[PDB]
Amino acid sequence: FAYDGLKRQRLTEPMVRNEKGLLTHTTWEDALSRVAGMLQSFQGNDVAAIAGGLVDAEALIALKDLLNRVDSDTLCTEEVFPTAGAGTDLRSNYLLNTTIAGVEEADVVLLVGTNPRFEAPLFNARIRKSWLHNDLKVALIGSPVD
Amino acid sequence: TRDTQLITVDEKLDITTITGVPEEHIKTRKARIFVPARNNMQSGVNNTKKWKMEFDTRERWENPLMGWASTADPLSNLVLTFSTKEDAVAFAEKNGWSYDVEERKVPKPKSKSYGANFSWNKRTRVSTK
Amino acid sequence: LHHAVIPHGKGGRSSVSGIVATVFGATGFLGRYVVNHLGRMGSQVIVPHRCEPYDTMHLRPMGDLGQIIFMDWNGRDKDSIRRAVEHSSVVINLVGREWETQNFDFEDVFVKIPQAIAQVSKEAGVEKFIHISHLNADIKSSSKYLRSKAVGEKEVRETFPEATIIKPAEIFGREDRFLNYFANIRWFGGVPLISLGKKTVKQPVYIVDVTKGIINAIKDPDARGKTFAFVGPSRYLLFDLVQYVFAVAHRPFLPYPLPHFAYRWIGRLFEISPFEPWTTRDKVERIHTTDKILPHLPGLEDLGVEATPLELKAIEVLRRHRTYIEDVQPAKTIPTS
Amino acid sequence: LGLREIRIHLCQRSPGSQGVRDFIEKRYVELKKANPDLPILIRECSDVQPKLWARYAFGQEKNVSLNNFSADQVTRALENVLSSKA
Amino acid sequence: ILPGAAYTEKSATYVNTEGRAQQTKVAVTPPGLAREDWKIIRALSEIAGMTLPYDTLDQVRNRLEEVSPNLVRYDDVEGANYFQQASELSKLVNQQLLADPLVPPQLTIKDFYMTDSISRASQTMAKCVKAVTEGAH
Amino acid sequence: ASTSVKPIFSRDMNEAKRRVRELYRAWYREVPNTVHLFQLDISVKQGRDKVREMFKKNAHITDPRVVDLLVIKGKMELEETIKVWKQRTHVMRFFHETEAPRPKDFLSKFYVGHDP
Amino acid sequence: GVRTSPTGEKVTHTGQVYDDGDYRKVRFVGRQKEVNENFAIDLIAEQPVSQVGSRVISCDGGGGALGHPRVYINLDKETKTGTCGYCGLQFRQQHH
Amino acid sequence: TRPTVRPRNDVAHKQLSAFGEYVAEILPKYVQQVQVSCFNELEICIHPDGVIPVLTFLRDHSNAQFKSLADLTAVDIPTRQNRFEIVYNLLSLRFNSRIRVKTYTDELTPIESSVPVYKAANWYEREIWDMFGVFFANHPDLRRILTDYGFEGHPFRKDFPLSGYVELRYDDEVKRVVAEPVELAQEFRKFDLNSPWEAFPAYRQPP
Ligand SMILES: NC(=O)C1=CN([C@@H]2O[C@H](COP(=O)(O)OP(=O)(O)OC[C@H]3O[C@@H](n4cnc5c(N)ncnc54)[C@H](OP(=O)(O)O)[C@@H]3O)[C@@H](O)[C@H]2O)C=CC1
Ligand SMILES: [Zn+2]
Repeated sequence: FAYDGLKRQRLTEPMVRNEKGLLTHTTWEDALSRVAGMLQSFQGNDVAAIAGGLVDAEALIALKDLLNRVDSDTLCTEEVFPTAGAGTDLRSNYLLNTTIAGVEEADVVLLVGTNPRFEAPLFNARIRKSWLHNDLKVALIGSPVD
Repeated sequence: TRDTQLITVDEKLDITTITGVPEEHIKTRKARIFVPARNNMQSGVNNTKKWKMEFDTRERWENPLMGWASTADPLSNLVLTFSTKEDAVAFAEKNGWSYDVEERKVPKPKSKSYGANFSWNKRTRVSTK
Repeated sequence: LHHAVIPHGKGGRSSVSGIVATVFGATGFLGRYVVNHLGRMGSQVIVPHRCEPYDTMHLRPMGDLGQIIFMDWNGRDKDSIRRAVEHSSVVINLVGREWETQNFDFEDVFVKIPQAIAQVSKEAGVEKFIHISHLNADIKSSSKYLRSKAVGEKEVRETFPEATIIKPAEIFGREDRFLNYFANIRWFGGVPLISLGKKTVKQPVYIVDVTKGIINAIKDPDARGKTFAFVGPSRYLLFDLVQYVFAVAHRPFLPYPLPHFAYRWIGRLFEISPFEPWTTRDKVERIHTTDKILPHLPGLEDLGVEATPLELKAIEVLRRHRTYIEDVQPAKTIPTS
Repeated sequence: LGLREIRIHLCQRSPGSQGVRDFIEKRYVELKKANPDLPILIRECSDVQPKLWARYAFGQEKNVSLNNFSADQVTRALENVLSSKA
Repeated sequence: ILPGAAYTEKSATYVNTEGRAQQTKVAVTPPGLAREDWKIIRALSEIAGMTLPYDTLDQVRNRLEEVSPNLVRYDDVEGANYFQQASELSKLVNQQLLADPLVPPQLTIKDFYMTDSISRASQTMAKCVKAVTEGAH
Repeated sequence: ASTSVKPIFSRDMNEAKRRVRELYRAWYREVPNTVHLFQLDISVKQGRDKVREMFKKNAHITDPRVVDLLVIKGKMELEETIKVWKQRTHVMRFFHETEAPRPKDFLSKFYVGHDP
Repeated sequence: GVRTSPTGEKVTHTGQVYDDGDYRKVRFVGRQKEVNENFAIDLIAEQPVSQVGSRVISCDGGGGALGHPRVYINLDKETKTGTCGYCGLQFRQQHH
Repeated sequence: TRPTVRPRNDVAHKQLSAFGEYVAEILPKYVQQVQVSCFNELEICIHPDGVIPVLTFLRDHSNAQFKSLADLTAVDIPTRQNRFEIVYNLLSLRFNSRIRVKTYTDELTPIESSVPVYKAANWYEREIWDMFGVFFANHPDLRRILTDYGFEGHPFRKDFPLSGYVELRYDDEVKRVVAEPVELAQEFRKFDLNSPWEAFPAYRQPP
């Protein structure tokens, strides 16, 4: 039902700050020239990027390649994941390794610091399915959510 | 067998030059080869039997006079039907279309037991009918 | 950009160019080409017209449904001007006449009307204004046409400072009054020429080149507030040009000299006609005006238009004037600057 | 001008990646100790030819094929990357 | 501000919590002057004199394969190993847990409906928050 | 096998190439008459360059049967022109005179729309 | 009913009206904007509620086969009328 | 019988079946399949090499005498290796009977012209060439018949778009009719009409 948010508050034109400090519509030519001018004058740690929660892989790699060409490595995401130890060197460190369908084969589940009902509702439905049909035992460390 | 004298041709079959399609709608198009998903609003499965080929969606804009949906894409409505995935791929190759194939998604067999509704010691016992 | 003027489509008849253009003088030679180019790409074109609706019928097929709108207007009524411009983003002034009538003289068409359009367009909030002047506009010219052009050009620049002023040379094309003018001199045995067609150098420009230049000016943010000169690639002697014109039309060419005084009476003699004169004193003075060289002004190449050689398009214009091997003999061109 | 990132691609089962798999199991932990702040992205994918990617300053990248390498060849291939810039 | 496209308006790759790569398909083109997001960056790189080496969607996906090959294996889950190696590096630096108890950011249904820009702009999601808070009335 | 097929006219590319060159000669000699007969505003050079451009775009074919059909179609096109079944509009449709030049670089396409 | 926008253009019963900067209103210059002035929403609201003496009532829109498909309307709720989904007529149970 | 149900004619069904076997026994070199429909129409499916021999036998044989070529057309079925099905519908005035002869071809395989057998076939084969792009060998005058001169493509192929690729208008600048890529003020609206429930069990196909 959230698809109706796609019809509201949409960004439809490039915008730059005018002399009064207000965002005003402009052309793609003009907006990119302003951005390109700044990017050509900064290098290294002077340039950084943050990627939000809805960005696609094609956009992520393109931005990383662009910032790498000014020798910047500050490509960040809003969502934290600890970098101590292996960090992101090993995929197994940050994946759901059992897989969603593997929940139906488990015989005990320990949930830690998560409300899967709201963070991943379809994943929580898979747990309930196994709780119902496989008599799965579920334990929770955290707040006692329903 | 035949009285007609055949020839040997090892070329890959390609008919792009003799189909009359403009260059734009051969090389810049992406064909999608898939078995349509069941419309979740209904239980009938009869529309999931055949393979389909469709093309990448392109711009539609509002007609200034009436607000109708205009298009400049001649392939916007073209949908082809195929018996097998291999037939669909063969058709796309000889026409020079780049394509992606999506494997068919058959529902997995389920274990259904009415008696389970009334289990003595399991959670499948229903609280209502 | 308001959501209705964002461009959509692929530049064809059913696309949305985002241009909303009021084209004054759309019913004439240059106007038909301008409207056609706006219509091709899916622009909204407002066509104020003074003439009969029957005289605007050739414009109707040039746009998709609803894309050509026709309004009545009067050059002396500023309210009719306001109704036609108040929704437009660009106003193009192609109003002009090669002769004077009882109701309108050269001051009216080239000074008062262009100033009225410019002033109303500025008050209406129109963003772009394109005004067609003349390459040889000059207040010292013997041609009253060219003197009014100079005065009108100055007033438009004062009224609408961000206006784009285009100053073309004599324009040739199917419906031109240039190559067709010379071809129709043959319709009388005499072929007069001030001096012998010497001392007059011409640099004519192709109609489509002017049209593309105007269209590219609408789309070019740089072009605002500038004055352009649209000229062809090759300069010619008036005698060579007319000789070439007759050669392409397969006509017998009989030159004979004349001074202005004997060339002004023939001009006066046909000025008596209650319609478009075949010729007039002013037309002769303009034809025998050497085309100015104005290297301080940008031209067609600054707008990304390649000037079309006259030799590549003369047949297109003059084929209808033929009586019924294509040696042609290209006319001699003055050495380039 | 120095090294910025290391990526190791390999298959989970193919014999052509056996040496790369051995290197990870035996030597990756020690490699990561010595290079605490160097990204060493290990990315497994079935049926790929193993490769070593090195990204240097300003987006320049080198790749070295590791197909059929031993664990020791992989070690030397990584040593050259760590030592020689580009 | 550079207007990009939403997930309904582009063919883009997303990797889910299992590591399975999947791609959206264009349902409608982006509104107004908005553009596909990787094309904005590719266009920016050309203006800046740092042109990226891909001009089509297939080319930028070939680039994805050079960084992480699993990103173009659509609808496939690629297993990841080396838990022991990860656990060895994890024990090298000992960090102390904080005392504060684990509290999820979402405790009740009212916190479910609005969690991103699309849902925060949804008028339907706003009615849902009102219903669970105020009531049916 | 499945590569043993029925020919159209040519049993191999060398036979097919002969027909191509014969068709090209026929078109080459027709252009001057076409420009005169249809009273076109293009030069004979422009017409012959257009003929060469049409032949070049199919230079990569290696299947004799495909080449046979290209020649068969090319000959039908020639017959339409020689017999004056075409009108001047049909002949001028090879030159796309009213179509504006669509941009080809990445940036120019990026500015105008969404198509690759 | 028919109201007007600040620019002077009439608002249709569907709420349509070109805003101030919309060039498309040029199509109405020297001509007119066709608007139907019998707003069905206002007309149906003028109709009185029928009081009936049963829990369920049926409506076919009047005129038999010249109306709409016959539907049956439940009137158990006393906090609202029963409305016909086809023609918008309203019914209310008297007493109960 | 049932007032709303079409009555069956079992005598004609048996007669057509027996004649179908008769044809298959006489021309085994070419006949691949013979079938009779529930509404009593006989179809002979043949190898494309058999066009002239089979049609000649059906026209001239004393027990056939199919003198009239009622219709000749093609059907495009993209899922088949030989996508084009060529259908000959013949009529016998002597025996007051009809028969359908079918064969196949692909985009590059010529079919033999049947003009020697039926002079009616001349224009029918030009139409098949024009609309489907099937070439007919030794046709006296094979060229487009229905499409515009210089038209590109074969519009009855299932993968040719309904509205084509180009459209026409008069252009005042060049003073002639010109062709340009097709743009539609209103796009044709594709409807998905098929029910997801099977309608005809008798025609069900193996999974
Ligand atoms: N053609 C050339 O060689 C050159 C032309 N120019 C300028 O270009 C512009 C147009 O050229 P061209 O198109 O050849 O001129 P045309 O005479 O071909 O068309 C003139 C236009 O002006 C309109 N017009 C004339 N007088 C009046 C008036 N009194 N009130 C209202 N409308 C009027 C006419 O409308 P109606 O049809 O109602 O009379 C017509 O649409 C003119 O300004 C001309 O000076 C500049 C340099 C050279
Ligand atoms: Zn009712």
